[PDB]
Amino acid sequence: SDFVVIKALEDGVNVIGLTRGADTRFHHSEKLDKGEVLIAQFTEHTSAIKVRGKAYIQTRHGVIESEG
Amino acid sequence: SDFVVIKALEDGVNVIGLTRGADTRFHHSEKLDKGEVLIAQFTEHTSAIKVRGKAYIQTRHGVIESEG
Amino acid sequence: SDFVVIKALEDGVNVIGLTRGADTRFHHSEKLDKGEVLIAQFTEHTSAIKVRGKAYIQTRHGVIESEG
Amino acid sequence: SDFVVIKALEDGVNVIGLTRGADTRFHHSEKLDKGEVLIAQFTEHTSAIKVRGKAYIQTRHGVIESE
Amino acid sequence: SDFVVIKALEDGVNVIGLTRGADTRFHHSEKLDKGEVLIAQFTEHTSAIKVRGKAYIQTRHGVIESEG
Amino acid sequence: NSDFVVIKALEDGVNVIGLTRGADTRFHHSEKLDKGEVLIAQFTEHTSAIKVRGKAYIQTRHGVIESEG
Amino acid sequence: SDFVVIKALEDGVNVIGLTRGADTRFHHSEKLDKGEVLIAQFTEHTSAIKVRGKAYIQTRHGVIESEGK
Amino acid sequence: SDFVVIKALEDGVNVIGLTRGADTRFHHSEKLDKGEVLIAQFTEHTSAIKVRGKAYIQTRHGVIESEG
Amino acid sequence: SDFVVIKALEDGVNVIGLTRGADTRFHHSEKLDKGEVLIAQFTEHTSAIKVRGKAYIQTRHGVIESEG
Amino acid sequence: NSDFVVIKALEDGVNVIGLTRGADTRFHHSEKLDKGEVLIAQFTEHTSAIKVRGKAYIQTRHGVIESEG
Amino acid sequence: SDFVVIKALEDGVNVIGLTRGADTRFHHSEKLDKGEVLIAQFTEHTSAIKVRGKAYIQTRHGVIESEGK
Ligand SMILES: N[C@@H](Cc1c[nH]c2ccccc12)C(=O)O
Ligand SMILES: N[C@@H](Cc1c[nH]c2ccccc12)C(=O)O
Ligand SMILES: N[C@@H](Cc1c[nH]c2ccccc12)C(=O)O
Ligand SMILES: N[C@@H](Cc1c[nH]c2ccccc12)C(=O)O
Ligand SMILES: N[C@@H](Cc1c[nH]c2ccccc12)C(=O)O
Ligand SMILES: N[C@@H](Cc1c[nH]c2ccccc12)C(=O)O
Ligand SMILES: N[C@@H](Cc1c[nH]c2ccccc12)C(=O)O
Ligand SMILES: N[C@@H](Cc1c[nH]c2ccccc12)C(=O)O
Ligand SMILES: N[C@@H](Cc1c[nH]c2ccccc12)C(=O)O
Ligand SMILES: N[C@@H](Cc1c[nH]c2ccccc12)C(=O)O
Ligand SMILES: N[C@@H](Cc1c[nH]c2ccccc12)C(=O)O
Repeated sequence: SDFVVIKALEDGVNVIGLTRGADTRFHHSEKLDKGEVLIAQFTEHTSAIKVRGKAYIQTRHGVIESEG
Repeated sequence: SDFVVIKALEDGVNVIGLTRGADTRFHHSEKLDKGEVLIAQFTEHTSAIKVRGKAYIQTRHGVIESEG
Repeated sequence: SDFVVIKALEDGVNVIGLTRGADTRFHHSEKLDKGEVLIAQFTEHTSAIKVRGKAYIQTRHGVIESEG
Repeated sequence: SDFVVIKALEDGVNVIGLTRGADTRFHHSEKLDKGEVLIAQFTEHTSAIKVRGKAYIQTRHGVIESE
Repeated sequence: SDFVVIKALEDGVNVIGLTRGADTRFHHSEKLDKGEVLIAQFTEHTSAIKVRGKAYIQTRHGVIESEG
Repeated sequence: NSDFVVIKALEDGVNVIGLTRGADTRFHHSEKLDKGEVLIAQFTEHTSAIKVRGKAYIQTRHGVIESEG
Repeated sequence: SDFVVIKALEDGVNVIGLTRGADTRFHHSEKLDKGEVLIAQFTEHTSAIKVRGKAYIQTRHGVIESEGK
Repeated sequence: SDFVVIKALEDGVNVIGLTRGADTRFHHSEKLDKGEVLIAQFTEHTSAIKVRGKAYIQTRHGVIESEG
Repeated sequence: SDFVVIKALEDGVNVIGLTRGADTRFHHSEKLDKGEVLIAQFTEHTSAIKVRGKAYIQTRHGVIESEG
Repeated sequence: NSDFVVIKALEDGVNVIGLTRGADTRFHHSEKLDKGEVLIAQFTEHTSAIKVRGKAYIQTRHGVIESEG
Repeated sequence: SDFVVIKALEDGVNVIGLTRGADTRFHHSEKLDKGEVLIAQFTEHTSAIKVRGKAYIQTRHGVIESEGK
């Protein structure tokens, strides 16, 4: 099952899980401060992930960067 | 399952999930502001995804860009 | 399961799902306006897809372009 | 399951599906006009696909052209 | 299942399916006229395929040509 | 889903011979190809080895090999 | 199942496993000192991993480096 | 399931199938004359194959030659 | 199932297996003298492996080196 | 569908020794090869390790290696 | 299932199997003299392998060398 790597490039970046299922709402928001790395799978509970704030992101499709 | 990465290049980009099944309709519209990134799977509820607004998109098939 | 990416290059492009099974008919036609992207799986209900109108298409086999 | 991409290069192209099973006959013919693209899987009901008319075809084994 | 692409380079090409099982005989011949393409799988009923007449053939192991 | 071999006869009377799967090994079928005909043949529940006699151009997943009559 | 490699680049690095399921919280924090390597899988109990402190990290998607506060 | 290609480079090349199971002995020898090719699988009955005589051999690990 | 190779670059390298499950603690420590190699899998009982001491390490993601 | 090794004897009297799978480990068979013969041998229900003694050229999925007598 | 190749570069190399499961102990030590090759799988009974003595080692991650005593 795949995962995504998120490195925060400033304080207060939010990595947000969206619920798997008929319903789509947030469920959890993990706060990363500058320099922290989160490596997060898709799961039974999470089928979409949003990143808000400035971060360096790696997936199986390559690098992408979110901007705050 | 496969997933798509979508980076909003302007405010109010919509990532819309179409229902899996005999019937096809929108079940969910996720609004991304400029710079946000959504990493979204195909799932039991979502078998097609439509992007409206300017965005940079990655899929297993490479890059493509939606335009406003 | 495989998917196809379709970017509408003009207004009114139609992405048409054909039914899986002994019977073959159109069960849905999704209209895309210019610059909209649809990423669409093969599914239990859809075993062939037809694109009509000017579009840029990616699949596992590479890029192809439909014309209006 | 694998699929074929067909792009019609002229009007009137036929993409014809052949029945899986002990017997072989055509169960559907989809007409493509010039510039339309069909992407079609092999399925429970279709184990062979015939293309008639001028089209650009892609499969996992690369490009081929019908005339 | 694997499949073979046969493009007929003259009229009257025959693509012949041989029965799966302890018995081997031809169960079907699909006749192709010049420039027709047939994309044919191996199946519960067809474990060998013979081509007669001039054709350009593609398989997973590359291109081969048959000559009449 | 099994592997397959492509055989192109380079002369008349080429034989593609199927050997039986199981405890018993014997020839169960011999397919005659004449010059320029092609046979694409799988390994199967009944065929676990394939013998080619006569001049033929053969492709497997391991590459090209040629049999000589 | 996938795993991540983490090499601590200073003392006191924490590799934090987050619980799998509807609930998200830290269930374990593994402390690494300078020079030590942890190779950790995703598991039934850990579906996200956070790294705090300076570390050199490899995953299937390539190298990334965490930086400490 | 894997297979070995054997091309006899002289008469009387012997391709020898060894029994799968707790016991090991030969259960079949298939002789090849010069220029004949044998493509043989590993099977429920054959878990090791010995080639005697001069032969050109392909396996998934490359080419090897037996010397007779 | 994945494995790591550990080559000890000095005496007393410590390869530490952490228990798989809701709880985390070490369940085994295998010490290596200089020049010894351990090739160890992820298993039902081990889901994380820590290396202490100077070692040359190979995994599917490339070479890494622990320092004592 | 297991892996297999290719052993080509470079001298007479090479031994390809199968070791028993399971809790116990012992030689269950030594196949003797003479110079120039090739054995292609799988891992199986009964054989989980293979020892080669004598001079031989060996291929496995990780490359070529040579045993010496 | 994966395997490792070990070629002894001196007499008396040991290839040691560690038990799979909750208990970890050596259950077998295979002695190789110089020039002999052992190709050994991971198994229901062995989930880690230690090599002691000078040996040339191939795995799916490439070449490694153990250095003797
Ligand atoms: N308990 C959460 C942990 C998690 C994994 N991926 C995430 C991405 C975003 C937020 C939380 C998560 C889950 O299993 O789904
Ligand atoms: N709850 C939705 C979440 C989702 C995943 N991918 C999406 C794409 C678009 C809109 C919503 C989604 C689902 O499980 O299907
Ligand atoms: N409800 C449809 C949605 C769909 C997927 N791919 C499509 C292609 C064309 C039209 C509709 C679709 C289905 O699950 O099949
Ligand atoms: N109902 C048909 C649709 C179809 C798929 N691929 C085709 C190729 C040709 C004709 C029809 C089709 C099926 O599932 O088999
Ligand atoms: N009804 C036949 C159709 C077929 C598939 N592949 C073929 C190759 C040759 C001739 C016929 C076929 C079958 O399912 O087997
Ligand atoms: N009836 C035979 C047909 C066959 C497949 N591959 C072959 C190779 C050689 C001879 C016959 C065959 C079978 O299913 O096994
Ligand atoms: N007992 C934990 C061990 C572990 C694996 N990967 C981790 C990452 C971080 C923290 C602990 C772990 C588990 O099986 O999940
Ligand atoms: N009946 C034998 C045929 C065979 C396959 N591969 C071989 C190699 C050598 C000798 C015989 C064979 C089997 O199924 O096992
Ligand atoms: N009867 C043995 C044959 C065998 C396979 N590979 C071997 C390696 C060495 C010795 C014998 C063998 C087995 O099935 O296991
Ligand atoms: N009987 C042992 C044989 C073995 C395989 N690989 C090993 C590695 C080291 C020592 C013994 C072995 C087992 O099946 O596990
Ligand atoms: N009995 C342990 C052996 C082991 C495998 N990999 C390890 C890594 C570290 C320590 C012990 C091990 C197990 O099967 O899990």
